[PDB]
Amino acid sequence: TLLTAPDGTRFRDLDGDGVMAPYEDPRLSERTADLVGRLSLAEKAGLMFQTVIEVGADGELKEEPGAISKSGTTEVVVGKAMNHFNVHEIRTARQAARWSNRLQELAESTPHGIPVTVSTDPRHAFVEGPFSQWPEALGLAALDDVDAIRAFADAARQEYVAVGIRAALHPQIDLATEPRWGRQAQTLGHDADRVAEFTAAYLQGFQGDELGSASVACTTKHFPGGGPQKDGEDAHFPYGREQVYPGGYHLRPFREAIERGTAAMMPYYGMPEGLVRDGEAIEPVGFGFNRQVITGLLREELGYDGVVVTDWELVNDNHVGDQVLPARAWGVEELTPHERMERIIEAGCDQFGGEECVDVLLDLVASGRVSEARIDESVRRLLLVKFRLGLFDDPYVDEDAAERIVGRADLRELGFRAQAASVTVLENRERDGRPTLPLPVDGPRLRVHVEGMRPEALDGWADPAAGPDDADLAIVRLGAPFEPRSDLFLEAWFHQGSLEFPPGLVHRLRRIADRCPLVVVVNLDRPAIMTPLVPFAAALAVDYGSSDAAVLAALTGRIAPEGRLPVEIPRSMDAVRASRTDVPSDTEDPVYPLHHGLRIR
Repeated sequence: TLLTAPDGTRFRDLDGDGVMAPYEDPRLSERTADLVGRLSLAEKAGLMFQTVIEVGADGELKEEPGAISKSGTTEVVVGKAMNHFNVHEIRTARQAARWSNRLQELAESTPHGIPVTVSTDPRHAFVEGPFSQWPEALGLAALDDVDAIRAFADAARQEYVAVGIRAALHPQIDLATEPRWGRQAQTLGHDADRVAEFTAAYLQGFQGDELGSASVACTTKHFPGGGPQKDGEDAHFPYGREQVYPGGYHLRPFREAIERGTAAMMPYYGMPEGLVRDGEAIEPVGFGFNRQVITGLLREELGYDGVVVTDWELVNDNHVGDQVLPARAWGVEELTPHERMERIIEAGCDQFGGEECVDVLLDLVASGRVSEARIDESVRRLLLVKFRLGLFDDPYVDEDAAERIVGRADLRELGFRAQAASVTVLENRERDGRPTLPLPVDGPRLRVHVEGMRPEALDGWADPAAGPDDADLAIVRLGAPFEPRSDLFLEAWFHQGSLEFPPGLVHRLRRIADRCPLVVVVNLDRPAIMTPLVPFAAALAVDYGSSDAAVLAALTGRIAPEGRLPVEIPRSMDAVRASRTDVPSDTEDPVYPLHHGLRIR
């Protein structure tokens, strides 16, 4: 629909007039102002919803309910005037870019062809496609290198933009002050100052200093800080709704994100319990419904005028599977969807995440509950980002370029080096004068008993042992322990509760160590109580979501492990329960303190 105007301009014709209205004019900055004037009420409402969308298996628009999404794409894009979606499973780069182009063409069919903003959750961590593979964010914190964060952000920005992903549901700049929290791995530790520095590098790396045609707009989360979860239980669950502040910091990275112009901001599900800020009691309700936090603090006190999108599904219950996913309507559970949605608008948010109930919003306007003037305030913010990203002018991508950019060998090597070098060594006992690590790359052909790691990963370097008895050493990878739960939906997908290893698992490792030197590598999605392992492991290390090969690269010193603990490892669960969930690494006598890491040679 690229046309040549009577005055000479080349412009995208989005309403089809054959003429170039101002909002369709690329010369202009003010084209939001012009487009707000032309949009129907249903178009304004469509803008204030963002939900999951699925890529068709062969690059086609999914027109049927999927694993997660429930409406057809034409339904949401055309029938509901929606144009913000969080994309899920991507198989190939070509697939994603072709589907993106198809999606953007469909979006032209709307009365004013508002382009689609496709966002995504973090999708580069090896422990969860075609993207470069990295450790989890906590691994970058273990490297404690501002340049590695610049490098990640630019790498991921190149890969996102190649397939038409122009929004990030991140950085996640919550602080991991509560060790039982099952979302620590996606943080950058708990040092508010350090995290704030990473935040500037992250937003600059993804957004630039000004949003443009190669930018990714960031949705910084989870405002005002999701880390201090009461008893470590997470606000995804109706038993984990509360955040508590017994130590009276978490806001500080978000002030940086505001100073840096993060294009959007996501309040957490969390409900603050017993919080007083400057002598003023804070309403005990989910931050998305909390006018004090969104309007008083974020809008007025901090001066933030970017987009505010709720966390996912605050308004309606669901029924995926055959039991009930509850709306995360924490502290307002007794409100109906209409009343929830109204309360979110009143709190000062602009967009409902994980919802597509545009008719509910049109209801409120027709009921007189919400003014079109109020809607215009949010429509203005949402439209701005689309215009500043360049999406009104060129939302299309190159399929062939996409196949070459995404997972490019140099980005894969960056990410693989991050995986290996973020490995953090905790104990490294000395065999006969030689430390256990690095393991011999030369030396003898070793027989290695492996558990938790693929034996195929030894290929070329060592022979798999049938067991500890015929092994020169054992390499055991373990996840951090947790309380296995499955009473509610998603519980099986979270790692919550106690950080202690089962005693029979500890004994089995001890039986291994009685026969051969034992190297334990723990995937530190949470700070496992390492203490019972310390008396018999020949070496103790942690990774933050590293492949078997990257772990082996670190353990042999091929890529030296440079990680230092970005959170402490508590000595016992007793020490955890005695600590304050909002205070960083404040357990007493941690078995490995904050910043601990050993160099190997």
